[PDB]
Parts: sequence; C-alpha cells; structure tokens
Amino acid sequence: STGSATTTPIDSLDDAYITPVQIGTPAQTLNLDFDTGSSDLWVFSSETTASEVDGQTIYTPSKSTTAKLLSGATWSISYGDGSSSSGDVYTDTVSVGGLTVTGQAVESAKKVSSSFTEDSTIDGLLGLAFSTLNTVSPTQQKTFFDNAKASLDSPVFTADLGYHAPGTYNFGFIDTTAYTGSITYTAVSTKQGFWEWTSTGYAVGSGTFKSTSIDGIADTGTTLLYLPATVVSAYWAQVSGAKSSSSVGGYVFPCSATLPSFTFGVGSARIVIPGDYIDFGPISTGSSSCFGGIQSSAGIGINIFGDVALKAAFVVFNGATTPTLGFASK
Repeated sequence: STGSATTTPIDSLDDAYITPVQIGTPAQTLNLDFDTGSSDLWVFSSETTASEVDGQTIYTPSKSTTAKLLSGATWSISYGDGSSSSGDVYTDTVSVGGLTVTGQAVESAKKVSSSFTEDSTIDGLLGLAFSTLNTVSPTQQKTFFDNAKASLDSPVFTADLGYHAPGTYNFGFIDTTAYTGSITYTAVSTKQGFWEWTSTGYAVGSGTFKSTSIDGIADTGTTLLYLPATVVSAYWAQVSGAKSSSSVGGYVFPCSATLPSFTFGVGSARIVIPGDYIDFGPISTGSSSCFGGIQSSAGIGINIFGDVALKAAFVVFNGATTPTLGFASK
C-alpha cells in the first residue's frame, strides 16, 4: 500500500504545516501537524476541557463505530517550546492520503496548554519519530508509520515541504518526479528516539564550505533551524545590523536586509537554503526588526533541522531495519 497527502502552511510564515487525517467511521477529518520529532498521535476532542477549545475541529469518539477506549491508558507530552497536552486513549481507524491503519492509538486530549488553544489551525499532532518516544502509559503505543510499515510497498515516508506553498507527505514510495539530481542517504541513530543524523558542515552565502560534524535531528514539527552558536554567529555576522536579542529571544535583523543563503552538508552533497527561507518577518506587527530563521541551539541540548532546513529538500525517512535519512535538492 501507499498514501499521499498534501501538507499546507498554517500561515504566511510557514510556522507549521497541517495535513488532513481521517479518523473513525464515518470519517472525521482533522488537520494534524505531522511531527518527525515526536511519537504521539493526539487530537482535540469531545473530551477536551471546553475553555481550552477555540476553533479547532474535534474528534468525537462516541460518533465513531470503530472507536474503542484503550482502557486505563493515559498520555502526557511536552514540546520543545514548553507547550503540552494530556488525556486518555482510543483505538480507531486512521487514514492518511488513502493509507489506512486499523487499531491506531488516537490520544484524546483532556487538557491542552494555552499555545494550542490559541492556534485554531492545528487540530492535533501526528508523531513520526520512533515509537520508543510514545508517551502512552502503561502500554506504550506505536506511531501511524510503525503500524503501517509492514503493509507499505517500501518502509519509508517522505517529506516535501513547501516554502510559502503546499507540499506533500508520501508513505510507502519515493516519488522520483519530486526532486532533482540524486538522493544522498546518511546514517541515523535511533538512540534518543529521533531521526538523528550528522551533517558534514555548512557554508554561509557564497562563502567557503566548512567541514565539521553537526549532529542533529530531522524535525518537521520544529519551525526553525537550530544550530551551534558558532555556526549561527557566523551566519548572522554576514547580515548588517543583525544581533542576538535576549528580550526578543533570538537573532533579529533589519527588515530591510537581503539575507544570504545557508548551505548544509549531507555526506558529500549540499542542500542550499535560500535567504528568503530564513526571514520570519517582523517581531511584532509593524516592526522593522525581523526574526531570524536560524537560531542557536545552545541550551536546547540538541541541534534541530526544522522546517527552515527541511523545506529546502526532498527528505526520505527510511524506516528499514537499519533506518537512514535521504536528502535531495528539488
């Protein structure tokens, strides 16, 4: 089997991407944020505290003939930005882009933090990291990909995120029309539960490539590119007036700037992030200070190749017995 679904930016900045997902019988379609940095499929629901729902579409298990309470199971998760959610668990039929999994754990939110409530465009998350990170207790649950894997034509999914445009998540096949040149594959460590890999270096603009190992995660659920302070300083030093602002919470730059590109290495291959991808617009409405899309990972504890980086590439998440990651230009 295969599946193919379009993923769409939630706003004009590409702060996140939503993908329609069918849950239950008859189908209830929710728009979920596919997150290769976590491993829970959770949804706003009929169980979510009413004051914490503001415009999201909810899953109502009582209206699904295939929903079953997973008795005794609870979940609770926190994200890198300090947001969180928790609740109980149902199993139900879940389809993405024509690919169907029966008996998928659908984690129903009883509580969500304010940042979720305040974003009416995201109805939940669909985790695509390794199932070892799944938070369901006392019986850990598998991700949608893990459940689908054996049925797929090939044990892969691909992320093809757009810059200020829709893109595609495919399951079970590699669309050879969706990228240019060849795909370069690189080793993955699953030791921390992530799609963790090592970039071979970077360049700023038209500058020379610096060969240096940068361990990090391929994370569709993080907006920005978070890299070591040395790397980030070298990038922003090429932008007149750019500075790190503790009050704003990262590097800002004059909105009048033209940003340089940023290149990262994948083995001997190179992925170029155009400068415009690194512009996250005014820090507040009407400001002439703009927020940078490359930020320091210092104090996160891990480097994160988030959407800023991934949207510059066609990315293969190869879930074979020994997982790997592939990157191609597009």
